Amino acid sequence: GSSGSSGMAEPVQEELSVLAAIFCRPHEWEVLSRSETDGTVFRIHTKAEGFMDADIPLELVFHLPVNYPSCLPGISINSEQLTRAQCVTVKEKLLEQAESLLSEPMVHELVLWIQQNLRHILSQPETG
Repeated sequence: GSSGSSGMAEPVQEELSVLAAIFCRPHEWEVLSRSETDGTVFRIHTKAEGFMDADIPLELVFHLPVNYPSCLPGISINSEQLTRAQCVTVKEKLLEQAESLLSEPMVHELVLWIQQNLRHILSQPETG
């Protein structure tokens, strides 16, 4: 067991642990710094089915503030392949979606979401 009793949060906790199962990898699942109330910040690397049966390196950094879910999580998209604009586009979407996924665990979904709707989001020709 553990020393004492630490219950930072019921949902926030389960949502964090439950995730350690999907990845269950020390390389795929990495948490920079996590606190009880001060907040919880972790950066996990994920890979999608690319566009041609290939795996593209994606950087999804989800942050759980003290207001959350009240407040939206801090997402940061960054790919060594994609450009500075593309990465920005991917995020914009994630954030927009998160809104509707408020008061709910959007850290797990957002992932399985972009992993599939990757080529879709990337295919967004803007006027200008």
